[PDB]
Amino acid sequence: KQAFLILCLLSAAFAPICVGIVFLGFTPDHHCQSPGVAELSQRCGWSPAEELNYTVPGLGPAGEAFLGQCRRYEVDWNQSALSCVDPLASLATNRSHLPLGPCQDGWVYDTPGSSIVTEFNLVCADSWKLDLFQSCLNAGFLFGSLGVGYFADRFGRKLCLLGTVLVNAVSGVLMAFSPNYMSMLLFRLLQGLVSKGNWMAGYTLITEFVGSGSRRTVAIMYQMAFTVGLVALTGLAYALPHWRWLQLAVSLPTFLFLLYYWCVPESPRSPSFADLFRTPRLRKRTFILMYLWFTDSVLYQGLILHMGATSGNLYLDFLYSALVEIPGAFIALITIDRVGRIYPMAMSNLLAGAACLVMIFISPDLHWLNIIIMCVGRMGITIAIQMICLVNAELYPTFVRNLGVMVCSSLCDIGGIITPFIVFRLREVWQALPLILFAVLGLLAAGVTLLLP
Ligand SMILES: COc1ccc([C@@H]2Sc3ccccc3N(CCN(C)C)C(=O)[C@@H]2OC(C)=O)cc1
Repeated sequence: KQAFLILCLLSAAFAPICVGIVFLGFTPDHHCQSPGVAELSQRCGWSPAEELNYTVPGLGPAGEAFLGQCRRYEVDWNQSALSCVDPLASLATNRSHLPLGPCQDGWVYDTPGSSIVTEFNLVCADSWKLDLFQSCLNAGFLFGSLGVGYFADRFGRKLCLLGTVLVNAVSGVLMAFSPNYMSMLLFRLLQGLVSKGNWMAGYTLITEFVGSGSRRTVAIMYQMAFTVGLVALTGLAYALPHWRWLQLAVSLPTFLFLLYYWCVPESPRSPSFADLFRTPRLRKRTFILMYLWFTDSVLYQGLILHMGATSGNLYLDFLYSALVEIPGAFIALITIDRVGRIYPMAMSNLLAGAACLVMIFISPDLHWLNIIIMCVGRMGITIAIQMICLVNAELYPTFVRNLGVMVCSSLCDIGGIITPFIVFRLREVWQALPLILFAVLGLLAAGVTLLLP
């Protein structure tokens, strides 16, 4: 067999594109850059933990990290009258009376590597642009979920697949060379236009190469290829501390695999949209399936982004959480053939919602319990997604199955568009608000799931 390994490699290469923002876009601690502070520190011998205390504005009640991240004291540090023990005491009687200003002179990031945030200065006022990086990719997924069918209708299937692979590889390689943010967003959108199209085309091909009597195992293996790709992305991210190097090391393997994938012997081998709603039972099924797809995509992406934004040891937490899918995949494989798909999916959704709810009250120092809860939630959502990827095949007849899959999977992309703004922006108002929303969505999805036959 040759198609199996190469198609699993193709599926594994989709993971760094989808969840790569966790390592390409990490946000280190930062503060306003102020000239003259370096020379004063050299004169006074200030350690980094001492300079970060003397100059950068301190934390207020309940944290309030904004005053240090986006503001600075407008004081002429060049004056020699400043005391080496404490320069702020010679300025004014009260520290709160000193003038305040934005980071006009730049930023200082406490990290040896770099990311898009550290290079394009997507912090404070510009910090809302980081969500746009994922939103553009999800918009590309949404557009490719509808344009790829027409493209493959007007063009040869294998040639269209080859063209999409080539375009994806070229776009991924080109992104690492972007000189500014707008061009990078253009390449991100172009890559997202073809990434999900390639994934679905590979799914269809791998389900065609094996008869309908064994599609489950094939689909589960294709899914676990994504977990293998996540593990490889974690390894590469640990090895390479800069985002351009990681982008090259991610995109290049696909292009080189294209050089080896010229031709293989097994390669060359109307329903109406209104029909889904004219009948009450099918309308109910379509509504429930759309809601479940949206909720599961929101929960999965939100959990990964929250882990990326809040975990204190990102590499090990990502490595642990990624490995839990494989036991989840095996659990799903055992469960489907024995006790059906409805109850297991409902229980997985309930477990995910409960895990989201419990995680709110955990103190920050209990990292060993927080990671266990995160792993449980990830296993729950993984099992739920595995179940829902197979239930759709039964409720829809072959006459309208492909249209139903295309329609239902389109809401996942809208959820992907909405999700970054929920995770990143609502966290400003209250750190527990995204967790509350995720818990509510998970519990509601668990409740509604019982209605499916
Ligand atoms: C009918 O066949 C399909 C297959 C896959 C999907 C999307 S593709 C996607 C895009 C971005 C992030 C994750 C995913 N994964 C992969 C999940 N991993 C555990 C493998 C899904 O399963 C998505 O569906 C969801 C979210 O429920 C839709 C329809």
